[PDB]
Amino acid sequence: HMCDAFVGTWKLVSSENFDDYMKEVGVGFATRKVAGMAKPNMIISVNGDVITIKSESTFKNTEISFILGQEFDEVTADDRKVKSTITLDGGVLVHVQKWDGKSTTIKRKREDDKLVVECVMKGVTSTRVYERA
Repeated sequence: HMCDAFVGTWKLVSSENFDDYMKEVGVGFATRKVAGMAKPNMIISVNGDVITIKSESTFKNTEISFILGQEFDEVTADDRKVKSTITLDGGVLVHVQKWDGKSTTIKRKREDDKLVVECVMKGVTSTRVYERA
C-alpha cells in the first residue's frame, strides 16, 4: 500500500522553469523545444513491490519499473543513459539519476488532488503539476 495515493493516470496541467532545468541537465536546443511542448500523461501502478511509472507523450513515451532502494538503468526522454535509485522519504518518492559524473533529483508527491513533480539540477528547480486524468 506504499504508493496507493500515487496510483492512477495523471495529466500534466502546469510547468514552471522546465526549459532552464533542461539547460542545466545539458539537453540541447531542439530536444528542449520539442520536449517542452509536451503535455504528458503519467501512469503509475504497483504490483507487489514493483512500481511502474509510464510517461505517454507526444515527445517520447517512457517506462520505468523498479523496487524502492534498488538501482536500475533508465533511458530518459532526452536520451540520457542514467543509473537511477528511487526511495520513499516521508511519503515523497525521491528519484536520483546519475550519469557522466552528474546528478539530478526528481521528487514526486501528492498535494491536495495533484501530483507535484519537482526536478532539481544544482541550483535550478522545475515544478510540473499533474491532475487525475
